[PDB]
Amino acid sequence: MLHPKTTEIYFSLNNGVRIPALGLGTANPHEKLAETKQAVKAAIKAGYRHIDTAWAYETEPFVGEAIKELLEDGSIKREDLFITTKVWPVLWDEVDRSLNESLKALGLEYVDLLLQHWPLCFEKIKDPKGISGLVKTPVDDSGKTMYAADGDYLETYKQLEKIYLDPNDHRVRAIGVSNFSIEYLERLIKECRVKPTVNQVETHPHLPQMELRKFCFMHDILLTAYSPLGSHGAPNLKIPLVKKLAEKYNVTGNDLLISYHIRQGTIVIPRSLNPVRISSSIEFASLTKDELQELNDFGEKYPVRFIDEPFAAILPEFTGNGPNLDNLKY
Amino acid sequence: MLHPKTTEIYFSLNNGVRIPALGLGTANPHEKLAETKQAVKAAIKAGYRHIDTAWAYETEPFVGEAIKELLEDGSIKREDLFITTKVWPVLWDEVDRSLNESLKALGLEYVDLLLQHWPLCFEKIKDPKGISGLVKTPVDDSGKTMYAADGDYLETYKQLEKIYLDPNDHRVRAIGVSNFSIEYLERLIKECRVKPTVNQVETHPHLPQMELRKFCFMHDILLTAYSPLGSHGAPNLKIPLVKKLAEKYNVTGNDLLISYHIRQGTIVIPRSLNPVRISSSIEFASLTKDELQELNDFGEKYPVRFIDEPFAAILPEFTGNGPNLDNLKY
Repeated sequence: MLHPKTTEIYFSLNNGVRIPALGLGTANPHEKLAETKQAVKAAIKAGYRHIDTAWAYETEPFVGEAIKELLEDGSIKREDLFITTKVWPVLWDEVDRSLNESLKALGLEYVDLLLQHWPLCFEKIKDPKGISGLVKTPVDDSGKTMYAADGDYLETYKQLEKIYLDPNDHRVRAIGVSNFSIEYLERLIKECRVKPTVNQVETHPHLPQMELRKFCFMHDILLTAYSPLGSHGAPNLKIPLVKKLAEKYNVTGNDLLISYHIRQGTIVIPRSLNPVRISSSIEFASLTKDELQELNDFGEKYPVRFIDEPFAAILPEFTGNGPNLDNLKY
Repeated sequence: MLHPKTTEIYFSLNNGVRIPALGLGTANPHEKLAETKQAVKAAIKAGYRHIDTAWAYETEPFVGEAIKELLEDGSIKREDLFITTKVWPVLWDEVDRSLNESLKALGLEYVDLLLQHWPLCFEKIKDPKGISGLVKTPVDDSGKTMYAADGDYLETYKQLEKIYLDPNDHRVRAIGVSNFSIEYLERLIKECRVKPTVNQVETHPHLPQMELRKFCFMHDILLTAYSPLGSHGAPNLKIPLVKKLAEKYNVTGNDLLISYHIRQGTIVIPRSLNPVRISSSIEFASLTKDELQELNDFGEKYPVRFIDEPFAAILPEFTGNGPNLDNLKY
């Protein structure tokens, strides 16, 4: 009965646009793609006004289907919602195409936020059995990732810029990036005019990303936290400090890991397909400065990056070797 | 450094419309009417997206002038703002006129919320020197308030409904009431079709209004707290428990008195003309269930209603005799 609910908190982007601090993640497994629809419906019914998706997820049509029904029955209006999608590295140089395909899949006229998914460029390998006739993450027979020979990752954002700045184009309300390092953002700020509204990265008490947080705050860029539970197994719920503070604030570990970000001014997009936990996990734990420092200390002592797939290896921040299991044995 | 700011919290009215939990009050003293303009401008630039005013205040023109300048220089868009105004008992049976007069004074095409200011009806006494050619709060030669003899207070709300329900009238987005008791709300619910989105009343640690809170929650009516500091001399700032919790949560007394309401899901509209205080007092104290009960218990043991003018005496809830100063001895 106490407020705010995390669904009731809105942050301001650097272009003056408000974004709900809590959003639903939709990077669901291939066997569960169609379950996205009921999750989005459940989320919005419980008060979510933010849905995060992507061209690469193959969940856009199910996001679109859920929205269509809530529009039709008068549960929601388009302008009430904040919809994010992303351009995958395979279309690094075909942003316009990526956006139109995303909008068609979503059955929408515009998205609120469009991101560069990775600072990466992939080769375009034909495959009828892929996404839009292309291999999502191409490898050779070795099998190592096939990066585009002529690829410049900033070309994606430059094309994002051009759509955002075109006074005759109303397909986006904001642009941003995902998985960018300080170093890459510096190049972007140096070479580009539009300041990304967000940098969507993995962050949570096992990966506080302190230096990135400080940098982004200094440059008017909001972080969006993905995999806040630690992806598969939700290992972050097992952190003793997380359990302790959840008990103290009379909330679930889920609420605590959400609140960890919102408290620090960070947008958070937990992924779930469970309608019950989606509807229930909306409580706020307003953690003290000392509690945040305790949580952040833990992360620096036991760093774990759960999302670190082979394709990300060329990035100085990513190893490509997945998580370090040695730091989970605390 | 920490979030949410109180400017970042949005509640949902029963018609789906979102209202910012924090609003600027504009019932400013007659000597200081013009100072409202800089206060509104300061508020909006600081992050406020909710301005509360009334036909009766004579501050509408200054609210409108502040808004116009912010619209014109691109600081804000109309749809970003939530604007509330109110119908005074002198126009209890002329809601259309009141609304049009407010809209003219504000320089706006619509208000987000239109309230019945009091469950009262005043006689119309001509005075070219008064507001809209009328005495605001008429007293007879004997000095007593001149109520409309044929007056039914609920007629005001019924006129509000008509404007609200009219598919071809876009002057309002929501309606509600102010200074209503449980009993008056019960008659409203029995006789009318539209559930008031809010009931705006004086409430704070000295006047917790526990029973009204429970009723309104059950019937999906949001409370809006006015005079949260306790009017003249801001006496609530001096409550030992308020200073105590303020220090605990690293916030000012002002912030704590705002947070008291927002934590309980109550909209709050502190009135201020101090631009530096308006800008800085946006911090949130996420009070526990125990600390709120401490504050609410204080109000039950030390009840003080600060807003209680002679004109409200005929209402069972009001005495007309102002604050009980004997409950200020602490």
